[PDB]
Amino acid sequence: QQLTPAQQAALRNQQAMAANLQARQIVLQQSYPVIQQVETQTFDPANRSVFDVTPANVGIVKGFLVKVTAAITNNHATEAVALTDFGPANLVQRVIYYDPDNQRHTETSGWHLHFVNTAKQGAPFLSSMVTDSPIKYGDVMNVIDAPATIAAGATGELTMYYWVPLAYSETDLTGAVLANVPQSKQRLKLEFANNNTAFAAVGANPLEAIYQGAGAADCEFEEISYTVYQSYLDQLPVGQNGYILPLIDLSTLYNLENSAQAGLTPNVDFVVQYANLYRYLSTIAVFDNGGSFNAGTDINYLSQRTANFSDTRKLDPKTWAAQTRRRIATDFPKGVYYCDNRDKPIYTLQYGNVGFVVNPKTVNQNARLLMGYEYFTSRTELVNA
Amino acid sequence: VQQLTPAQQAALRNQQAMAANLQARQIVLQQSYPVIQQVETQTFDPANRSVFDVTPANVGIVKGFLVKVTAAITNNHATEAVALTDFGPANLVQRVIYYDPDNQRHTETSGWHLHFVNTAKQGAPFLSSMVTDSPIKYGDVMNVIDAPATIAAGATGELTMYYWVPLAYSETDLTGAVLANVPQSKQRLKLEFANNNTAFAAVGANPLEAIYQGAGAADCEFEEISYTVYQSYLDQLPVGQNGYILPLIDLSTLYNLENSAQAGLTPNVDFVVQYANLYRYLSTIAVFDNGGSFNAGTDINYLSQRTANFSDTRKLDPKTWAAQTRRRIATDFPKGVYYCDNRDKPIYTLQYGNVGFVVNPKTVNQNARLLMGYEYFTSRTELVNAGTISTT
Amino acid sequence: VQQLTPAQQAALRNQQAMAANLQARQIVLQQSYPVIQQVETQTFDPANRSVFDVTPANVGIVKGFLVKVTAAITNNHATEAVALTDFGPANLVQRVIYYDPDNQRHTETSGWHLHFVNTAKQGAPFLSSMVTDSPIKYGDVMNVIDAPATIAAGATGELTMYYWVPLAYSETDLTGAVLANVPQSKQRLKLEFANNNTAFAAVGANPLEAIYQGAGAADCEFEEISYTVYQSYLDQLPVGQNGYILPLIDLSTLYNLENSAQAGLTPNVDFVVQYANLYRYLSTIAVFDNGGSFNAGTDINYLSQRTANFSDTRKLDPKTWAAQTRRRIATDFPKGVYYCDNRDKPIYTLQYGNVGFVVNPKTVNQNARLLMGYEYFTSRTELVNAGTISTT
Repeated sequence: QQLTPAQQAALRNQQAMAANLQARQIVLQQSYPVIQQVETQTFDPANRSVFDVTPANVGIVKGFLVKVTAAITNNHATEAVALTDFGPANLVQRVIYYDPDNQRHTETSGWHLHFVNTAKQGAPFLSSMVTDSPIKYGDVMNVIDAPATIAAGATGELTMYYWVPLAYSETDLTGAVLANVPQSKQRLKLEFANNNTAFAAVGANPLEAIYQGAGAADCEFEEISYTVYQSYLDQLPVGQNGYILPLIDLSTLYNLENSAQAGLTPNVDFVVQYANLYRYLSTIAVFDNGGSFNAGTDINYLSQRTANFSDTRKLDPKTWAAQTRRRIATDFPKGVYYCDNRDKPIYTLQYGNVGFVVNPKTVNQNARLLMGYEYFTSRTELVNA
Repeated sequence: VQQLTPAQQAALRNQQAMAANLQARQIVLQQSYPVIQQVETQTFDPANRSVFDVTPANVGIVKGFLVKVTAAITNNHATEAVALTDFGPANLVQRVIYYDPDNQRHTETSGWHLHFVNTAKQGAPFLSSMVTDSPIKYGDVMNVIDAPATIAAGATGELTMYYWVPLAYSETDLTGAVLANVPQSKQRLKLEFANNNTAFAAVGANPLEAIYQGAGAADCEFEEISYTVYQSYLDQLPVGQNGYILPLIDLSTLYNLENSAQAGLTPNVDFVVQYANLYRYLSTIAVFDNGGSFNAGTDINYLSQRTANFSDTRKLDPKTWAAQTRRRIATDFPKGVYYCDNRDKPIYTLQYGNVGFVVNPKTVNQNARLLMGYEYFTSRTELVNAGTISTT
Repeated sequence: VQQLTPAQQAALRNQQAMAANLQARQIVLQQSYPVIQQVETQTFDPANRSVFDVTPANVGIVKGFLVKVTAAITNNHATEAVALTDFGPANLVQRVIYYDPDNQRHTETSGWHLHFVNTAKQGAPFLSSMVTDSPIKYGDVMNVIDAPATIAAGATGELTMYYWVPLAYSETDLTGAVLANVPQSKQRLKLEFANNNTAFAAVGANPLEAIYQGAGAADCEFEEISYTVYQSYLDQLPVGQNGYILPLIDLSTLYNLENSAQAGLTPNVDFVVQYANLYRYLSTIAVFDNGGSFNAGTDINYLSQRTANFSDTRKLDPKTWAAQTRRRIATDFPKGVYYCDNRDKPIYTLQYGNVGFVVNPKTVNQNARLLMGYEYFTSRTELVNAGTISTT
């Protein structure tokens, strides 16, 4: 019945998809998950702030849990400093991962990675929820913690955790990587905060800082420590040809990346086009209004729009926030906007160019949108019809 | 490559058996009707008695019991107050034991362990009221689980606690449920309540089993305690050409909670509590009673689960261990209480001590010990003939 | 008539298999060429890091690793000195763990236990220089294993320590060796070094894991530590009509060292540490850490190894026990360290705890415990699926 090149390829993917899923299911059922420490180091960022960690080459790697602790001292004679909106999420400035073939996966900021960790959890990442329980549950272990203020002459202790994903989730191995069978070494690069990035003076932009206040100039880290734990699957199932492996899962990249866009003007639609071919699962837009971060009051509306000028969700800021409250049970910090496209990823070539839109009500000097994306990127095929 | 693997399934066999079990379970859930019914209420003074044997009704398939406990505590001290211990009202029931119609025991554990499992299964502090910014007045309106933070000298405090004693694993998984329609032989739900000797701890005394601790403890007493047991079961069971359509695997499997105590800890040395064979351990709770002191991980180097030959499958520092727990219950368990979820892949050794729970302590005080709590499945016959806990 | 006997050999069988294995081993030893090669060197400050994962080269049959460790220790105290503990430089490495290309662990033990086994295998203090009356100037010329007896206030001492991490049992017995030519999958040699928190013990503190102890300990610190790992392997493996001629039993057997800790000792009562089944225990080391005090047998009534049916096979007073050790290493191990050689007839229970190591203490201080160290062979598959240590 004269199936076309398109039809045949499609057909030979439907079987590919099924084979992949089955392989994934078998790997998950037969292998056993392991999480083990890879490396720990304690240092003063005044000495060194960039570290290249070398993960162990074993089985299928799903991701890394990075524990970061720090001690900060405010030696100002009289003034305190207070946490910025991102606070300890800025202990790590940037994270970059390269697999055994030296293919780069995620490359983004600590704050963006943290917001995605929260979005994926459905609540502030590793937080302790407050309840009326008389039994003493609560913030017992201070998993993620930082003092609200550090007074002149005081030293505060902070703890922060980041999950650097390779696999999309515990059950979806899309994006996972791969030492079964040796052979191909990296790299998990961690770029930490230092005295220059962590402390912002009054009036300075707090975006990348941990603390801001009149005592900023005299604040110093005493030390930072990190411990990287690698999560992977061991005892990979073997069948007939060798390892039973989800080939599509392992040849797909699940990455986070961020960028900055400028050119905003009052009451005009600022459109950030989605960079085609990627399957965008989520989008985070931070309106850094010249160092000011506002709770929606500087925005008329936000939206996702496709090439016909047709908006799929043009919403006022509070209604946009309402959708996010359904996703993470609370609001992201001032000026941070989130958009979930997990079930139907934004994918140009499926419906023309798409763009993320912000129509600002007020635009200060040096205003810009910091965009954070979560996406899958796959093998691209072209056909002759 | 902790070992035996997925060959445990090849061994049970009766893919036909499982297929049937599961189909029958679904028919029962679809056809029967859920009922929650009061079976007994009683008010008493702990000075006279504190152990009661409740007799459940023998009807349909029993899933579990919801036990409501209320109490009034009077601090008769002249000038000193007392304050809630970390477990507080969770210690209103000291122990629970359930015997089915065939004289087989299921759960036998402490009230606090039962409560922590209730929390683990809910995914949040059991029957708690979450705080939100809602302007609509939702909140702690009904004081479902409640206890005064302190009871001042001369004051009387009112407490309310609830426990769910499970037979069935969940509302949709009847593994562990009990068929009680079939024999006149009685069930036994034994409850041992707190009393004037266990509920109050003097300053400096171990608060593990107490509800309140403080300078006025010696003069605290129960005015009275009351309990109401509600039985949850399925009625109107579906019948077929065989008769009753029943999940035979579900009903021949025991879902139990059990506790134990282990001692012999030494600074910087791995303390290993072996898991027994034949049991499929779904969760493990380890409480580090460091000689009466309960610390937030500062007295521990790391915790882990280890298989003899491979090494550790999750050797983690205390905070990272706590991080995994935060993903399960959205908060931390009380100080010194550590949880481990193995629900998707239950610890199942086939040989005794193949699988151990590890705690390497940083500091060990006098009379230190680990109080273990387990959730497991078992083949009722295997527990009858081939089972211990406890690795010395 | 400790029991099962020489029927253990009838059971393995492959008299054809063993005959072949041994022949293949001899061909490999005869045809291949031994190589010792540096794989990694590193210098660091313990204040920043002390745990390293060394990646061995995947070539031929790996026999073991020679680890050279050098360190400079500065006593910054104003006026107090420190002196070597009994283990001294043997504590420069706190722990070692080796994982083969198949993710299977072999040795997982302490630096001091590894060192004592190195000594037991050599038949004299490992890499030591024996003193003789020779007028020719042989002697401690090269300071192979060396450490200042004391480091005075304000002084800096230089130390050198060597450890042999074995995979193969010996240069002629390849049991336990690892074939690393065959997979791109990496080996892992994990080393945890002493740090400023473990190397120095204050007067009155437990010196077990420390290098120096004394009044100036609080102000001692590492200037730096350096290590160099040398890998010993066989290259140019012989090929036949099959391909590689290899001793399959040797390469499928694990030769491991492991340690454990046991507590619960009471004056004049037999303290028994059970041996696990499946493992063929070649040697046992028991260190009586009597609450931080290490005595030369005066706190012990007797030691023994005991078998169900016969009684003890060697219940001996401490001096007579030490006499047997003098025949093995030509001297005594340090105070409180006891050795037992079972190389010719390895302890092999088939049932867990059939055999135990016994210590009947004369005096027991607070926080007393026995730190056990074992050398054993195992069938790599048996350790994977059926193994624990330790009967409490």
